[PDB]
Amino acid sequence: VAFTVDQMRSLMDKVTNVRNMSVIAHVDHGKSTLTDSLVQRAGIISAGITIKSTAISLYSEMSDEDVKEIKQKTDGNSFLINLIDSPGHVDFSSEVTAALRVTDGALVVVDTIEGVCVQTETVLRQALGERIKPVVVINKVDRALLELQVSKEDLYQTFARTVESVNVIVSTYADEVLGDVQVYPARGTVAFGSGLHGWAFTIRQFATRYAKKFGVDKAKMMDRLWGDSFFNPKTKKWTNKDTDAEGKPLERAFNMFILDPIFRLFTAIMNFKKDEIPVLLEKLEIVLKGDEKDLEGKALLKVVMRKFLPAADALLEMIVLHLPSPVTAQAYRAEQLYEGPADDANCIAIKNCDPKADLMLYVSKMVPTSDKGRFYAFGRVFAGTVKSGQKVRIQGPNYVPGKKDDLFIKAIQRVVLMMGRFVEPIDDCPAGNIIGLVGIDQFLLKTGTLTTSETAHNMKVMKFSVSPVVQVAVEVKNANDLPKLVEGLKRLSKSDPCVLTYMSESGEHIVAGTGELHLEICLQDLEHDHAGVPLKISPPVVAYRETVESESSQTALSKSPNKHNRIYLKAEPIDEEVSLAIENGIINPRDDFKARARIMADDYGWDVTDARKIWCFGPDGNGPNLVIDQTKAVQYLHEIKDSVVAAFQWATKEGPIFGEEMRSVRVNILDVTLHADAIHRGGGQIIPTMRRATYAGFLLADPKIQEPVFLVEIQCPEQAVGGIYSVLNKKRGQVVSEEQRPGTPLFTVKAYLPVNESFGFTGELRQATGGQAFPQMVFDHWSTLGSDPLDPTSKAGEIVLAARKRHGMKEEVPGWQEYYDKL
Amino acid sequence: AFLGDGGDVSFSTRGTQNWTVERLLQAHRQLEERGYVFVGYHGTFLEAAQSIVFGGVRARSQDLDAIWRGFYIAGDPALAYGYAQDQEPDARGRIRNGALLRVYVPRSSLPGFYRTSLTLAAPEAAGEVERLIGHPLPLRLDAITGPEEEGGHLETILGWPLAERTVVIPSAIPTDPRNVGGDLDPSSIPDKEQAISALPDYASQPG
Ligand SMILES: NC(=O)c1ccc[n+]([C@@H]2O[C@H](COP(=O)([O-])OP(=O)(O)OC[C@H]3O[C@@H](n4cnc5c(N)ncnc54)[C@H](O)[C@@H]3O)[C@@H](O)[C@H]2O)c1
Repeated sequence: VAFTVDQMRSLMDKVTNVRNMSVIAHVDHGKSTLTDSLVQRAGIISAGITIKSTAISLYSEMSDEDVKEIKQKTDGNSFLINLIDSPGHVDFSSEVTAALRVTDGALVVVDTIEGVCVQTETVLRQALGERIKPVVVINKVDRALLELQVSKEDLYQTFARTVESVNVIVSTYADEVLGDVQVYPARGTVAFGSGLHGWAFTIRQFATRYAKKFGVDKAKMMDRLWGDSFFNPKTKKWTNKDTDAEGKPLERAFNMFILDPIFRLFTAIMNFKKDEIPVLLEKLEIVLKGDEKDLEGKALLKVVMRKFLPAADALLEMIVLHLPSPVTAQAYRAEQLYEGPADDANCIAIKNCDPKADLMLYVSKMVPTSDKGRFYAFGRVFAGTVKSGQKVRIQGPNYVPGKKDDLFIKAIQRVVLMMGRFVEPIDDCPAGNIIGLVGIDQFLLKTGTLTTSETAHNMKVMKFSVSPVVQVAVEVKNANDLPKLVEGLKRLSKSDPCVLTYMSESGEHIVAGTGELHLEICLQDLEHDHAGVPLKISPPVVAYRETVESESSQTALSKSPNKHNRIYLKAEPIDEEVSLAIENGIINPRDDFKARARIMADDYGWDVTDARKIWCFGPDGNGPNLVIDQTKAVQYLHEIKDSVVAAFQWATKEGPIFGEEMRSVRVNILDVTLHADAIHRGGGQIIPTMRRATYAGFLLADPKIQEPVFLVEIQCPEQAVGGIYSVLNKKRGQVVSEEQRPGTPLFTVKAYLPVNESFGFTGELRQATGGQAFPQMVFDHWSTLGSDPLDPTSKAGEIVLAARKRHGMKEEVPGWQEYYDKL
Repeated sequence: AFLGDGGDVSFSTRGTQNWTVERLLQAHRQLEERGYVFVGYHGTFLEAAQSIVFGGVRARSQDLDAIWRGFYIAGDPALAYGYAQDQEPDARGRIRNGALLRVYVPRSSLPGFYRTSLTLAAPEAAGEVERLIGHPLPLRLDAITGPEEEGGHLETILGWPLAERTVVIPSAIPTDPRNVGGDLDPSSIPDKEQAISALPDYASQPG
């Protein structure tokens, strides 16, 4: 259905008639299939710039008496439904949470035969933790009929057990502040059908049919169409007794009025009984058209079924009638989603879904666009209204009301509707609606909170990190495909803000990610989409850091190739506080050298003399490494500054130990001697001198290496929590805390896990918890190894040696004399 | 072709491709079998090495006095090593390591090789050099060997005419990509290359 921007706005205005929900289903259970039925039926089209489909808009219309059955405030017959896209595998736990956090309802798909799988159960558990209301659809009924050839009663009992399993999970993990939220077929919160053939139904749909021909309000009718209600065909009487007077078995209403009609069609059509089919179709008033009237077998069955019981209608029915609106849901979701006081003005504004109050917009993810390499901020307005041009407070993850850390007060370019793959600019957007934002991707990496109050805290933050802790070397198998790989890496880097493609000094094409799985799919996307050429990929390697933890035993000295220039320097460790400050923007390279110096002196115990003489950061001109000018009366010193800085950028990117980046390394230039003539002190002369002096100084300051460490957060039922510790105990894991969700048997375990111990971690955790555990890990900190990297037998040295061999370097780490002036 | 048998030879930061000590030993032998003799090393940057090995040594304008113009090599690789690198950074300030090249001349040119104790490229030595080669500078189909600077290494200057008759092949001595500006480590010089690096005996007197 095509709509104009005006109609969309009028639709987003009545937020009581909006449905924010997602689909919880295993890929193998026709998740995408049922989703297709919805978009092909109620998908909203709009009467240039494309994006990666993140959300879909659906429109549903109902009757005055249909709306009356809705137990929440409503306004009109029109309904706007936001179908939020979700990951295909639970391994993508971080983005599973992101999807659920911006939703209020959930369509849970389960299989007829296999019932509820372990994955779906785990995800549903998380959804309930977010206080999300579920509606269930039992999919793949076709298999029970065509393959298993079950009886009507068998099929019924199968559904009953399925519904029972689901409600055991619901009653256990649903929050008590929501009331009875279990699903009941007789109440219309459970649908049955087959996405494959495109048909589905609810008890309410059949209740509407028989309501008339039984002279009964459909309320009482559908109460009978499930459970122990029996209509005696001989007496034309209703009963709760499954036997007549003579003790003969009675068929339940569900089997008689619902399953029987379906079973009869399946039997008539699939057995090619050309004489029955017509009579059977007229009976149910199923009209075919020309070409369709010649079909047979599955072909005919698919056409008859999907026009007899259109799948999308059954689903939309439940969604509109039973899934909560933003107004209803936010009333009990606010506290949970606000990392601050519950009686705050903003938290209250979220409970009331107040369009007038201060803006409270949640950014769940950044979406790749065709507008160059820019990303659009995808999220949801919980309070106030977002407007094009409106200047907002962009609060990053580490932001806290009081400090100005992780804060950016900028203006929103354009507010846009995210219609799947397309974008539609609009003026404003009231609270309760999902929306996209333009011109924020340079202040938000992924997640964040947008406000307008100078006292508002962040909303429940989703931990993320861009730090590339794992990487691989990418190489083409056929040398002619080189150009295709070059542009492939270029566009892989644009499809995700957390992916990193660069070139080492040796020319290698490097691809770095945030985790094993993350890097895995990136290399799959690269070899099939962004490049498409056969690739030679090396085994995954963990990124390390080179550091020093003491001052250079002696002054480092290095001469230029022409022997006319000398640099005297000394290396020393930088405090972790300072390194963190630099990585957190507190100490900024782009900052006023005097304002920055005051901060380092006052808050970090630096000599403001030194702090004012910072020449550069590194690597990339912003890393946790510094060059301090501590020379006295050196002529033309400023004329080599650009060369010294350049040398530092290369020195800090690939250290002398084994080619890894430096961290927390401070270099003090003590003295410099230069040739009077500028011809003999250019870049070619100074750069090598500075680099080698830096190396010499580094190796004189007892070198060390640092390893990346994850912070892991795991949800898991008390019963299987034991497996979590079993796995951590052989991964050098370190338990931070164990907390239990009050009332439920769900435990949250947080622990530190070395990145080089995390390979195949989710697989082992899966194995050890029966798939009950829900892993979630983000880069936390760097950890210095105690062992000596210069010792080939030690833990650190063992790592070094392996890397050096792998890079074709000389096995033994070079001595400082190698880079020191040869004399 | 004087590069021996194997794959396509190329120059890289990672080192000279398809060039083992064994292949060098074959290329060297086949050179001598054709009346060529080794006269020293030339260190330069990667693109220059590609130019020299595949296009040949070609005369060009260099930054010195006209009378001393020519192709400069060194008997000791350590000396030539210092020139085996970029002299100019790119936009990002990257200074790559270069490559050591072996220089061969026809033996028919040996009668034009002279040696001196004076320091070359200096006005005080111009007279003695012009005496030995039997004609005014610059050097032509002749060469001069002497200290590059007082009390320093010996350097050889091949007159441009002679330089353009050389055959230049890669050395099995690598430059260090992780120590650009460092000195040649004697331990990194293949023993089997050292064995074929003897220099000819140069004349101390006029022809
Ligand atoms: N380069 C050496 O190995 C070496 C040896 C002894 C002494 N030196 C000293 O270095 C100074 C000159 O250095 P240089 O000779 O390397 O630079 P140069 O200025 O004399 O010559 C310029 C560059 O052109 C390059 N080149 C590229 N293609 C070429 C080609 N086809 N033919 C010839 N050259 C080509 C050479 O590598 C050389 O580096 C001399 O004054 C001498 O004192 C150098």
